[PDB]
Amino acid sequence: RFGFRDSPFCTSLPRTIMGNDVRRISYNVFSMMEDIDDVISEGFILYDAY
Amino acid sequence: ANRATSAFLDNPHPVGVNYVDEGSRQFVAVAELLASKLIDSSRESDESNSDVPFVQAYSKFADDNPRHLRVKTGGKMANALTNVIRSYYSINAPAIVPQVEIDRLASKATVSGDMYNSYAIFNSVPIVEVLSPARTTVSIVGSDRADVTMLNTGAGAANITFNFGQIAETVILKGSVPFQLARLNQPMPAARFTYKLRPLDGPFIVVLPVGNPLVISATAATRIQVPLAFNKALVESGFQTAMNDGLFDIQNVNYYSSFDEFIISQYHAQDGINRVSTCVILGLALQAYDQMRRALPV
Amino acid sequence: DVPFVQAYSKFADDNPRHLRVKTGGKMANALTNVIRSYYSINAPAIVPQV
Amino acid sequence: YPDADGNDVSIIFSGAMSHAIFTYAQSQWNKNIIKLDDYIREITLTVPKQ
Amino acid sequence: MDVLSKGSLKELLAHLEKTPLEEAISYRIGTVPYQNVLISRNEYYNQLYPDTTSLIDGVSREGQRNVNGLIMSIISYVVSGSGHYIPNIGFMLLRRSILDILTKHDTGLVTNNLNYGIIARNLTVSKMNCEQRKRMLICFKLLAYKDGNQNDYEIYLNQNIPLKQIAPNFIPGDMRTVIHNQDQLAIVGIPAYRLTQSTELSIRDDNAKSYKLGYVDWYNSNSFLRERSEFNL
Repeated sequence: RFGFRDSPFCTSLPRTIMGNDVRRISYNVFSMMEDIDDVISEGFILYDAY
Repeated sequence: ANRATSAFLDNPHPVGVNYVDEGSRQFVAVAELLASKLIDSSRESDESNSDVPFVQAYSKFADDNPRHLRVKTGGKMANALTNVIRSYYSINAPAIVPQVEIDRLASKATVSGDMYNSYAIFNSVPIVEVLSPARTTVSIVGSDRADVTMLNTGAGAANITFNFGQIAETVILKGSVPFQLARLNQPMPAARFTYKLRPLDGPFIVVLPVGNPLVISATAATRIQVPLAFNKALVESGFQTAMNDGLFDIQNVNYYSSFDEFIISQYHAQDGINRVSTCVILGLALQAYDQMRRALPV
Repeated sequence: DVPFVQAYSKFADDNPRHLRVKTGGKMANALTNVIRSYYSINAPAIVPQV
Repeated sequence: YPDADGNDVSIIFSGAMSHAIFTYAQSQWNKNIIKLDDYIREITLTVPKQ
Repeated sequence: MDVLSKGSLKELLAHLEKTPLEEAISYRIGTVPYQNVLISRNEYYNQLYPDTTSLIDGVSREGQRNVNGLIMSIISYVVSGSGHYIPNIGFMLLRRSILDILTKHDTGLVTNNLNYGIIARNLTVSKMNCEQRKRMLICFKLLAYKDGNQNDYEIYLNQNIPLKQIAPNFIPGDMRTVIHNQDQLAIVGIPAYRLTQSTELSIRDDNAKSYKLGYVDWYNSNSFLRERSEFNL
């Protein structure tokens, strides 16, 4: 709507991307993750935090 | 000769084999704990004249703030809880919930997920077989209280065999009139109203005199290991709610009047101890379903 | 309980807990199932090599 | 000369009792020398679950 | 343990490229599947626990000498972690990669006669979880597109509606589909701390639990032990 280049704003965080539900990880689990490099390749949603 | 069997013991359908691991057990326990807080927070909100306690409970359960113009559905946790309930009932259910979704929902609270910390008493009476000779009619009615009506038309007294299975712990027999009952190869005692029996002690023979019909009322108690959070009143409400919502409407399945009949029938099936563990997790999920849906009707 | 906790942890790779039941852990499960396998060829092999 | 592992074996002329006492002492101390990974596994059992 | 750790389609396909067919075939004689057995689960019950054996358990089982047996051995390795005992396959075939068997004609294997419904029933698809089913459908699509049987794969999915919902969204031979795929296929991963060293009732659940608990130890120590034997080859 605003004409931004590469807008970081979504009307709502998508439930599905490419036909699969987007993975959601709590901030506490993501903090303790040691396989973070494999996770970021696919993409995820961070929640349980402000 | 004639054979009479309880209606609810016939043809138990296979149960699901999914979402029975440790990670999935914790999710069901997490849903039950968070659903209980939803009910309590709604009561607190009504008393305190503030919606703040309910907003926190809904946000934890649904990962989103309540909105006036959006229907309160419970979020993704409600969908996952609904889908696992479908899978537990039958092996033909889809079972489409991802493992990543189940694991993330079990991290919302810390619970053991142990389903053997306590026990519950089930009252369904299992009459596997009643064997009656010729010129006698035997009818079995009821599950929680089984009434067996027998008529002797022939010339002399008849012997009737009762089989209560090998799973039930105790069985109490009460008659309309005093009657004689004894085990196989045992002398008959004097007629009395009430008999207490151990089902593992072989078949029982009942003497049926000619004349007025004799009616026997049977009550049984069976102990099945259940988690500490198990509540039979809430499980029963959830079982009725799930049937009305269509969660159990799958092809080639059997329907029961109560969760009491469901768990006992699966126990008595061949290799029925496999199914009893899955049925307990289903009961806990129905306990979460009842509390969540009562707080958030759809 | 100090001598028993040390030995049980070595045997079962888990710490005894009051709520749970002490049966020997995964080591006990494998040992009992391998015993059945030795006795008869009709008994299955259900313990993975890992 | 080297053994199957990387240890170096010394073959020398020495007394019998000095050999027995020294080598037995080596075995007793060597029983308590463990890899760091095995040490980390032992600690994790003692510490809380998180 | 390595194959079960892959969580994306492009990781899984990369692993199959480097893995020979030998790793998907066991040299242990095993037991015949589809057998009703009584197993001991003393953590829960004093009596023996009824169960049935299957090919997708974590334990090696006897396999048939036909092509159907070799495809079933490959899929069992992907979904369960262990293969089956098929003796004397051949040195040349065993050196080829798993992806070469599934997606290439130079191997010398013919898979046109395979019935996807029969293979699924033999692998007890009814007892497989969502992640296992998605992995199996990936192997079917690769075999179907190699043989020119794209239509048969689609028709087979129409008959099995529950399998259609979880069908992977990738077309073999197109690199764009693999790049943008967002599937989750990790049976075994770094465990959530809530996991305990406790047994499970079923054969499948216990064997899967064993792989999960031993992944952390395998992750730390596999590289050095592999290199200790790999060098000076």
